[PDB]
Amino acid sequence: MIIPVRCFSCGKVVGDKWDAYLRLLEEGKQEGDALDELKLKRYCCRRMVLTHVDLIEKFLRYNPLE
Amino acid sequence: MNAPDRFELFILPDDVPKLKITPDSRVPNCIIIKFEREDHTLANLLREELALYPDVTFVAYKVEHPLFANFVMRLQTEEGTRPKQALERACASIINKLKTLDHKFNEEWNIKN
Amino acid sequence: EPKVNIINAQDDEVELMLSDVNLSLANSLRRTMLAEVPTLAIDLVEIKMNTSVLADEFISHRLGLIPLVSEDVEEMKYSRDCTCEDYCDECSVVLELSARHEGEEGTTDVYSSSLIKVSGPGNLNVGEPVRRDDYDQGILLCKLRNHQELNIRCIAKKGIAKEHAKWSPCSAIAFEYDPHNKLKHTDFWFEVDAKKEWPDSKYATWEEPPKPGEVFDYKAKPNRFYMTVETTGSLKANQVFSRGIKTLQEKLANVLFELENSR
Amino acid sequence: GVKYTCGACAHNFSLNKSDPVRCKECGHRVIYKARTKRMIQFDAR
Amino acid sequence: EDSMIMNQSSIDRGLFRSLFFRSYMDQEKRFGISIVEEFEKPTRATTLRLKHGTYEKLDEDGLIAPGVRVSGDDIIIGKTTPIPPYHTKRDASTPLRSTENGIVDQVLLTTNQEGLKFVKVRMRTTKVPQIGDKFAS
Amino acid sequence: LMDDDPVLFNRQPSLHKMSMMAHRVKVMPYSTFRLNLSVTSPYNADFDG
RNA sequence: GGUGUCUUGGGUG
Ligand SMILES: [Mg+2]
Ligand SMILES: [Zn+2]
Ligand SMILES: [Zn+2]
Ligand SMILES: [Zn+2]
Repeated sequence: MIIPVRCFSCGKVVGDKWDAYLRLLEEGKQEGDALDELKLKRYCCRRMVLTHVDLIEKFLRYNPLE
Repeated sequence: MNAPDRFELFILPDDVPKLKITPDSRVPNCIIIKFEREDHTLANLLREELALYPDVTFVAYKVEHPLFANFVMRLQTEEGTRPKQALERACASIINKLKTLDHKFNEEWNIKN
Repeated sequence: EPKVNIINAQDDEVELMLSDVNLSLANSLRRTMLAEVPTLAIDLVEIKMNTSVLADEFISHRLGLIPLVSEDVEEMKYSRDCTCEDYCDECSVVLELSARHEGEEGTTDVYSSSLIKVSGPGNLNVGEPVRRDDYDQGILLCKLRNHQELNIRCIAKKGIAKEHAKWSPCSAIAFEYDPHNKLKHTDFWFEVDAKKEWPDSKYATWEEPPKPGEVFDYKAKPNRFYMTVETTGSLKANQVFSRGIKTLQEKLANVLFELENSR
Repeated sequence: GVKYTCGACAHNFSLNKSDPVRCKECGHRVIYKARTKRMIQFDAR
Repeated sequence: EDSMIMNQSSIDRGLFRSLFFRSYMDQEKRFGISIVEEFEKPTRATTLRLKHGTYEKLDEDGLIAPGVRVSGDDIIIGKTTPIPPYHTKRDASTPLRSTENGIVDQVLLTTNQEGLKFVKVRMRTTKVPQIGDKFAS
Repeated sequence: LMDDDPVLFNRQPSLHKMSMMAHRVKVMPYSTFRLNLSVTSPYNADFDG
């Protein structure tokens, strides 16, 4: 839905890295290199960001009803 | 709907003692201690501290159920020593070791700064 | 007799080798730093207007998971030990979040930096959401479109990680000992050869590998422990280590107190 | 009396148990009640 | 034997956490010419056979408002059925399911094909994994 | 219901007399029953639903 | 103080 604040397994804060990750993917860096640069070293933290599906973009498309 | 509160792990009620000592009559000069609202963190520390004293002959602990936050500890000592006294001795020794550890860590951290 | 040798020391993490201590002591320290070091986290949320797509308790869970500065949290009282019928200015920190999207294009992101500390037991240095830099935007909390609004009054309280993971000052405490398996505490599974098929520990060069002529030693116990504490910014690494030590000291003092005053 | 909202044109209004179920601004057929005024607390857990 | 240990901290951080929505429906029937049911908060004097739940949560229209916590056996849609030939009404109120808790999300109100009043009440709740929940790979 | 009360415990289908056995009660949190694992063979039970 | 009946389809053990 929206990026989780913490890593499930260990609890590192990954919620402040989604925008940097998107900008890194924009400038051509492949996913492993982007995750390396954000200093996500444990594969739990890495799969937190690598497997996220951002559905809030899809939910926001339905007009506010008030 | 049947989940107990997450603070009953550590918050001791007023009608529940923190510590309760009963003697083991089967072997001489032995006692059974039930620690309420504690877990492996204190138990393993105390057990491996007590296991290194010459006057402690038996020491062990168990956590009978993971869903209940207590452990029970069996401690035996030699004839002259009392297991209670060995327990205060172990507590004081670990306190001193932690204080020394803190002092050295602070000195190292200051030099590293 | 205990000794500490810091190998790396920055604000969020400290990597240190611990020596001349029992393994039980080191593991008790790891457990205490993971579970029993008090911090501050939002424990009560009050919704005024939430017209976002996210649900009220979804946002409440996310807000509860936001790290807050907890440097002075030890000078604070547990909300179960205060005489106040309701959290008073001294056992809680009150935060505000107000967000709103004006205009008919674009999306307004709601970040943790938008949280504003209103009250709290001043001048204690608690409560502020942790920023990485001066220009940090914090954690993503929600997103807002046209006329969608968020008006929230959060309460923050003192707690430990036993009660809920949001009070954990630490993420992952790496911990190992005996990189060369001299003590033979493990027994390596292999297909052809156990030395080729298993990667070396990152602290292998800190200890001499066993010689082929060497025989097994049955007196050696574990004596050197390599551990890397990491934080979430709520506490500093040295603060986490020192307060874990102090918490262990006070637990032991509690045991000593009960023993003496049960006589 | 009690606050409602339109389903088509998002208009807010209030009906008094005797008008039909309808919106004023457009005349749309489905309406939603408004969020309560009380204050709701969550545990953030 | 196909049991499985799960991390409590990961549960606390949101692992396998899910939202639940239950929607109740109700409308007014027409038993004749001027004999119909009505959405209205039923007063004890004019009504009989009232449910054992509480009615103190209904607005003046016999409907609860979104944002209100509801427990089991609580009434969320008040309705009265007239007594055929004061104290001339029977109740047809819809309680919440005796097992479920939650918070009202979206109370819809419209009219059916025949112009009679129509109500849908969606409840919301969150289910956090605990002992006995079923998982598979 | 309290600790050590004898209660009859049963899984369907009840193919033989050892599918319905008397147990002593122990009160516990959560909404799931607890069984020692050696008695799962006479019941033909497992813990996957 | 009193919360109704029968079939169809989809699952769990
Ligand atoms: Mg089965
Ligand atoms: Zn992680
Ligand atoms: Zn107070
Ligand atoms: Zn309208």
